[PDB]
Amino acid sequence: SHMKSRLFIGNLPLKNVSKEDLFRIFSPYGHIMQINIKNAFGFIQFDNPQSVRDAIECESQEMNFGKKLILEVSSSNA
Repeated sequence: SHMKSRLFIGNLPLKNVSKEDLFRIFSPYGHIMQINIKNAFGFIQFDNPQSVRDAIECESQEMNFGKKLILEVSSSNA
């Protein structure tokens, strides 16, 4: 009920990305606990693994922030 519930996001813009824009994109897949943006990647913590699978399935070919995002199930709990 916890494992595999975080979405890794790469290929974000170099310019600052709004957490509200990320929320708008990804909240339809499930409840979002955390949105964390780092220099070269970010993550979205959901509360269940199905949300992550669905986000990957549905958003991997979309242009979001002007990018085809790299989407994966994260192994991080940090």
